[PDB]
Amino acid sequence: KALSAVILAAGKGTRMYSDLPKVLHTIAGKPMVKHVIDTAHQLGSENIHLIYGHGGDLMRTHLANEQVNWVLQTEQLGTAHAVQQAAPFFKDNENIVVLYGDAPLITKETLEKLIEAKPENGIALLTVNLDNPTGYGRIIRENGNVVAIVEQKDANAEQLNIKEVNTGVMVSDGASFKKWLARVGNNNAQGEYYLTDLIALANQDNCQVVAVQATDVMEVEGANNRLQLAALERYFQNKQASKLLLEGVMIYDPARFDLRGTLEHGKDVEIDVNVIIEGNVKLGDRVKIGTGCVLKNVVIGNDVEIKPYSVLEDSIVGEKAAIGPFSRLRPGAELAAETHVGNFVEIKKSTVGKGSKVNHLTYVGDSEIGSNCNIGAGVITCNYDGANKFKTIIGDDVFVGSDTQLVAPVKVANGATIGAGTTITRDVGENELVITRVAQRHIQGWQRPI
Amino acid sequence: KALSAVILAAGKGTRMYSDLPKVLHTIAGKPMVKHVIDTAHQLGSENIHLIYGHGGDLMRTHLANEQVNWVLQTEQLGTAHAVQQAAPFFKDNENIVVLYGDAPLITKETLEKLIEAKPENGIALLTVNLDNPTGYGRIIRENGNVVAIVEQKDANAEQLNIKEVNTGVMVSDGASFKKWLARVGNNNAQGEYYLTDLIALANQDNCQVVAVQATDVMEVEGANNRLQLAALERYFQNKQASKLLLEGVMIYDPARFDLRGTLEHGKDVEIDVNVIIEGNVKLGDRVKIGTGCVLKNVVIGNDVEIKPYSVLEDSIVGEKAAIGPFSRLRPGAELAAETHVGNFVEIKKSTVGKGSKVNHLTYVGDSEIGSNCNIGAGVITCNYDGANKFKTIIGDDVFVGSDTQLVAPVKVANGATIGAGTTITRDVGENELVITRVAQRHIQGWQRPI
Amino acid sequence: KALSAVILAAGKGTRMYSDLPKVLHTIAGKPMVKHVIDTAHQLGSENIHLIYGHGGDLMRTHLANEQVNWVLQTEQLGTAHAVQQAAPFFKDNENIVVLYGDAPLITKETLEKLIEAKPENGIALLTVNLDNPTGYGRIIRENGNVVAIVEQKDANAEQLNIKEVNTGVMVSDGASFKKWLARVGNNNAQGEYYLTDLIALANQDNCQVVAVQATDVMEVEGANNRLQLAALERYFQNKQASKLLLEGVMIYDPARFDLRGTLEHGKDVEIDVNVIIEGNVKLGDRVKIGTGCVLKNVVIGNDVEIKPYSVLEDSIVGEKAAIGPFSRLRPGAELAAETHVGNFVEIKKSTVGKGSKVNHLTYVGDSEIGSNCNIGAGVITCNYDGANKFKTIIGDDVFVGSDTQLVAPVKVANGATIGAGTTITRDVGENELVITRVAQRHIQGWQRPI
Ligand SMILES: COc1cc2c(Nc3ccc(NC(=O)c4ccccc4)cc3)ncnc2cc1OCC(=O)O
Ligand SMILES: COc1cc2c(Nc3ccc(NC(=O)c4ccccc4)cc3)ncnc2cc1OCC(=O)O
Ligand SMILES: COc1cc2c(Nc3ccc(NC(=O)c4ccccc4)cc3)ncnc2cc1OCC(=O)O
Ligand SMILES: [Mg+2]
Ligand SMILES: [Mg+2]
Repeated sequence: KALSAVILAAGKGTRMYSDLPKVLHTIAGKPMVKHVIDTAHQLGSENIHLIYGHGGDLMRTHLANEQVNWVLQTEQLGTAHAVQQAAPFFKDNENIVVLYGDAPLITKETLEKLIEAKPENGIALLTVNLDNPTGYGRIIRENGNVVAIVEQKDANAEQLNIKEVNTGVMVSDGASFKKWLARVGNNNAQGEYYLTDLIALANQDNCQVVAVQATDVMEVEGANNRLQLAALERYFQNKQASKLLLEGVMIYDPARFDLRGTLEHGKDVEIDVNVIIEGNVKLGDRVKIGTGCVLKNVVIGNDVEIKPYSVLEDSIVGEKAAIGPFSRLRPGAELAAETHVGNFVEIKKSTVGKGSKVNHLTYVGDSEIGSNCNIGAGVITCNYDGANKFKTIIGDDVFVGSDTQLVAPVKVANGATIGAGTTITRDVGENELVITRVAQRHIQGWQRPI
Repeated sequence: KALSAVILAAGKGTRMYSDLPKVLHTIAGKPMVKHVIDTAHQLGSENIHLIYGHGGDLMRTHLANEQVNWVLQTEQLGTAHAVQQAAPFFKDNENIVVLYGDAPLITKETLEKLIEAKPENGIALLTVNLDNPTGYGRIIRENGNVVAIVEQKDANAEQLNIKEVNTGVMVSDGASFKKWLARVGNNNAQGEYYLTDLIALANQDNCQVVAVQATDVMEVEGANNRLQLAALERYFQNKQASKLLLEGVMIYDPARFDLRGTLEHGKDVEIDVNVIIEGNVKLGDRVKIGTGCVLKNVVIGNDVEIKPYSVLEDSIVGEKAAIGPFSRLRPGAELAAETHVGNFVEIKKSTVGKGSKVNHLTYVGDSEIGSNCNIGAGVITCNYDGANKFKTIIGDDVFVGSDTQLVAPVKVANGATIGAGTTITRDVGENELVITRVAQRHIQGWQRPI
Repeated sequence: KALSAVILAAGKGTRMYSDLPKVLHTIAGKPMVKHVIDTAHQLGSENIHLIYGHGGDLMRTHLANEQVNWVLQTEQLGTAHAVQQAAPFFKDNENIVVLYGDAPLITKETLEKLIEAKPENGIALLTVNLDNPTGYGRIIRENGNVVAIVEQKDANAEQLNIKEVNTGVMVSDGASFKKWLARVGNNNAQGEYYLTDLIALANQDNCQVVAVQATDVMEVEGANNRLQLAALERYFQNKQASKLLLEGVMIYDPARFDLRGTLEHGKDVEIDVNVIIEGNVKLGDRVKIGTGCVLKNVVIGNDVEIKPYSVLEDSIVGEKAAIGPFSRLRPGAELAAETHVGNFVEIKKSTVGKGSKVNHLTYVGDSEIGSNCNIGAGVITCNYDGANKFKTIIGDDVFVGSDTQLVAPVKVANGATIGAGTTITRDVGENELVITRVAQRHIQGWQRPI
C-alpha cells in the first residue's frame, strides 16, 4: 500500500556551536536532512512531512525546492508531539515511516525491509545490536515480537545484558498513529511525550510490534556535534569508495578519496590519492586522474589524462585530451578531442577546438579557439577598461606567439601567424602574418654592478 | 606549595639515525623537549632543570630562549644519577616533578592530578594499565599504596598478570629527593643508578608512595625511533583535531588535518581535507579553507574563502576577501577587505587596498596598491639591475592593463589607466591614460609550414 | 641445490571489470605478477615458468623484457594442470617453488624459510593461521608433518576449529612434481585437477610434507577485485614507510606517503604529508620535501629544500638548491648547486648553472643557463613557427629583465644585461646592455568609466 514519511528536523544542534540549525550541516556536500528526504523519495513516499522549528528561515532558504510538507513546530515537547504535528495529514490506509534529519545514513534497503515486516494494524520497529548498549532502551522480545522498550535506569541486571536496542525508527499505518499519538502521556522525568510509548500502546490494543535489525549501526547514528558528523562523513565516503572499487574503478587509496555528489564511470578508470569529485561528474573509459585533482560538475571523455593538481568546474573535455598538471578549467570551458592544456593555464568560458594546445602560463577567457591552434606561453586574452567581457575569436590552424595579448573584441582568421610579444587589437585576416617591430638600444661594454 | 621540574634530555637517540640529539626531533612542529618544558611551565614550575648531554651545542642553539637551568651531564649512569645532577638546586620545601624529554605528550591535567595525590614526605608515582605489560615494572600495591616495582625478570607468575606498570614519572619534595638520591646504589645487571629505587627507599623510611593512573598510555610513551615518533604525531594531531571539532570547527577529515602551532577560530569555520596550519593562525567567523592549503602565521578576517592549493605566510587578509586557487602570499602580504587574489598570483611584502583585484599570472612585490584597483593578468612589478628592491606605489581606482611591467621605483596616481603590454618606468599622474604605441609588420598570404 | 619457480598468471580477473588480465593490475606502480617475478629472481631462481592465458597479447607487451619462460595455457583445468604445463622443463635435481601472480606480497624471507624446511623427496607447504578459517583447507598434522588438507565442506566439528590453513604455495623437487602431477585426478565437485592433491600423493609414497607458517597473512592474500587490491596496496605502502622510518627517514605521516619504485636516502631526510615518490629516486643528506610534492626518477643533492606542490621528473638537483612551491621540473631539467626555482616556473630539458635564480612565472625550455644568472619574472624561451625546438644559450652572470621573450636559436654571452619587456632574436654579446625603446601615448584628464 501507499507510503508517506515524517522527518524530525526541528533541533537547534547547540553542540555544533553554529548559526545553522542541526540538520543543515552537510555530509558529502549536502545537508543531513536532504540525505533523509532523498532516501524517503527513493522508497516511494507519497508525502514527506518535514517537522522543523529552529533556524526556520534558514531551513526554508536552504531546502526551498524540496517536495516536502512544511510542518512548523512552535514548541519541543518530545518525539511523539513532533510526529503528531503531521498526524492530521496521515492517510488512514497508508504506511507512515518515522525518520530523523540528524541521522542521515539510513538506507532505502533497510527501510524497505522494515516496511515489509510491518504486521497489519501493528508496528515495525527498527532495532540494532550494540556491543556496549549502556544508555539505550533495551528491546524485550516475547516471541520475536516486542513487548517493551526498557530504558537503562529501569532495566534489571539481566535486561542490561540485552544488546538489542531501540533506534527510534518505526513504521505503522496512519490510522494507528493518529489513534496512539493521542494517548501518549508525558509523566516521566523529562516531561516529554515519547514516541517510544507507542510500543506499550500497541500492546495495550493487542497489536503486534515486530523488530527488524539494521545492518550497520552507522545507519541509525545521529550527529550531535562536528566530531560525530566527521565520523559519519568518513563512514559514508568509505562506503562510496568501496562501491566504486567493486564496480571496477581503481581508487589508489579509498581513505584519500572524496565523492560529494554523483559519479558516472566507464571501465579502467584510475583515480590517484587526494582527489575530490563534486556535483555531477561523468568519466569515460580509461580516464586517469592524478593526485590532488578537484572535479566539480564535469564531463570527461574516453582516454583523457588529468595530471596532478588540476581544478576543473562546469567544463567538458573531449576524448584523448591531456590536462595538467596545475591546470585550471573554470565554468564554460569546453575542450575538444585531442586538446592539450598545461601548467599554470586558466581557461574560462571558452571553446578550444580539436588538437589545439595551450601549454604554459596563459589565460584564455570568453574565447572561441579553432582546431589545431598553437597558443604560446604567456598569451593573455584581455579587455579594454569599462568593457563588458567581449569575445576573442580564433580560427583554425592559428599560431599565436608567446607573450601576446589578444584584446577583445577581436577576430583572428584561419591560418594566421602572430609573432611573439605582440599586442593584437585589430582583426587578423586569413593567412596573415603579424610580427611586432621592436626598437632596441644596444650599449656595448656595460659592466654589471657585481 | 611551590613546584619545580626536572627534565631528562641527555639521550643520543641512536635509533633515530640522526645528527640531532633525541629530544630535538619535532612533534607538531616543535621539539619533543619543548612540549615538556611548556607543560612544566603551564603547571606553574618555578624552576625547570634541563638535564642535557649529547648534542649539547645543538640543544643550546635550538633551545636558547628557554627559561631553564642548563645542567650538563658528563656521563650517563642512570636516571637517579641524572636527577641528582639538579638536586643541589632543589628547595627543601618545594615539590619536584620528574619528566622525560623524549616522552612529550604528558598533559598538565594528569600532572596536576599526580601532584595533588602526593602525601607529605612521600612520593606520587604515575602509573598506567597495559593490556600486555610484558617488559615493564609491575606496581605492587598493599593498600592503594605502592610497596614495590617488580621488574619483568623478577616477577612471579601471579605478578606477571599485573597490568599496572611504572611510567617513571614521579613527584616528591626536594628534601626527600636529596636524601634518597644519595642512597641509590648501582648493584644490578646494568650497573646503573635507577630512579625506580626511590620507591624502596621511601618505604624504608616509612613514607607512603601513592599511585596515580595516567588517562592515556600515549601520555607516557617515549619515542626511540622515527616510527614511534610518527605514532605520537598522529595521536597528537587526532587529539588536536577532536578538540577543534568539539569547539565547532568543521574539519572535513580530521585524519587529514595538521596543526603545528596555535589556532584561534570563530564560528562556522570550514576546513577541507589536507590543510596544514603552522605557527600562530587566527581565523574569523565563517572562514572557508579549501583542500591543500598551507597557512603559516596568518590572520584571516570574517567571511574569507581560501580556495584550493593556496600557500600563505606572515600575511593578513581582511574580511570578505577571496583568495585562490593556486595563490601565493609571501611574508608581508596585507590584503584589505573585499579583495580578490586569483590563480598563479604571487604577492610579497605588499599592501592591497579594499575591493582591488589581482586575479591571474601576476607578481606584486614591495608595492602599495590602493582601493578598487584592477591589476590585469600578466602584470609584474620589477627592478633595475643592481637595485635594492625599491617600491611601486599605485593609488586608488587604477586600471593596469594585462602584461604590463611596473619598474620600481615608480608611482601611479589615483584614477590612472595603463594599456596592455606597457612598460611603466616614469611616474603616472592622476587621471593619466598611458597606452603603448606598437609598430607591426603585416604580411599577407603567409602560408604556414603545415 | 638449484631452484626454479612456477608462477600462475592465466586468470581473467572478471571481478576487476577490466580489459586487462588479472595479474597486470599494479601494486606500488608495478604489475602484481612483476612483484612475484622479482621475488622469484631475488631467491636465485634459475628458471621462472610463467603460466599465462587470458590477455596473452597484453601480458606479452607489458612483460616483454622479463626473463621468464612463456608457458601459454590453452584451457583452465585447475592448479595442478597449470603447473604441469611447465613440468617438462623441471630439472629432476632442482627445487621448484609454486607461486601465484595475483598474490603479489609473498616475501623472499618467507620463501627462503619454506625452501630450507623442505625434506628430501618431500614437500614444504606454506600455511597461515586465520582467526576465522571458514572456507579454507584445514591443515591436519600428525607430528609437525601434514597428512591432509581437509576442505571446509568435509571437516568435522573438531577440524573446523583448526586455525592453520593451506595457502597453496609449496616447494618440492622437479622429479617429485613430474611424478605426482601425472597422478592428480579431477573427481570432485569442480571437476578440476587440484595442486592440493599432492599432499595426499606424497603421503601415499611415504614422503613427508612439512608445514611452514607465513609471518603475515597479507603475504598470501590474493586480489580478486580492486577493493582487495587497494587493501594490498595500503599494507604494502605502510610496510615500505615503516622500513624507511626505522632507517631514519622522517615521514611526517606514513599513512599519507607513497613509494612506487625505489628510494635511496641520506640522513635527516624530512618528508611532509602527501608526497609521492616514483621510479628510482635518490635523496641526499638533510633533504626536506614539502607537502604535496611528486618526485619521479630524480636525483636530489644534500641540503635541498623542495617546497610544497612541486612536480619533478627525470631531473637532477644540485646541493643546497631551493625548489618551489608550485615548481615544475620536466624531463632533462638539470639544476646546479645553490640554484633557486620558484612558483609557477616550468623548466624543461635545460641546464641551469650554480647560483642562478628563476623565481616567478617563467618557462625555460631547451636552454643552457650559466652560473649566477638572474632570470626575471615572466621570462619565456620560445621558437619561431615551424621550428624544431632550437636552443637558447645563456652565459654566466647574465641579467634577463622581466617579461622578456628569448627566441631560439639565440645566444646571450657572459655579463649581458637585458631590460624588461624585450624580445631577443639576435645574439647578445659579452657585457652588452639591451633595452627596449618604447613609444607611449600619454593622455591627460582621462576620466575612467566608473
Ligand atoms: C534534529 O531533529 C530532531 C532529531 C531528534 C532525534 N534524532 C535522533 C534519533 C535517533 C538517533 N539514533 C539513536 O538514538 C541511536 C543511535 C545509535 C544506536 C541506537 C540508537 C539519532 C538521532 N531524536 C529525538 N528527537 C529528535 C528531535 C528532533 O527535532 C524535533 C524536535 O525537536 O521536536
Ligand atoms: C632522552 O633523555 C632521556 C630519557 C630517558 C628516559 N625516557 C623515557 C622514560 C619513560 C618512558 N616511558 C615508559 O617507560 C613507559 C612507556 C609506556 C608505558 C609505561 C612506561 C619513555 C621514555 N627514560 C630513562 N632514562 C632516560 C634518560 C635520558 O637522558 C638522560 C640520561 O641519559 O641520563
Ligand atoms: C591469476 O592466476 C591464477 C591464480 C590462481 C590462484 N591464485 C591465488 C592462490 C592462493 C591465494 N591465497 C589463498 O588462497 C589464501 C589467502 C589467504 C589465506 C590463506 C590462503 C590467492 C590467490 N589460485 C588458484 N588458481 C589460480 C589460477 C591462476 O591462473 C592459472 C589458471 O587459471 O590456470
Ligand atoms: Mg607575460
Ligand atoms: Mg610582454
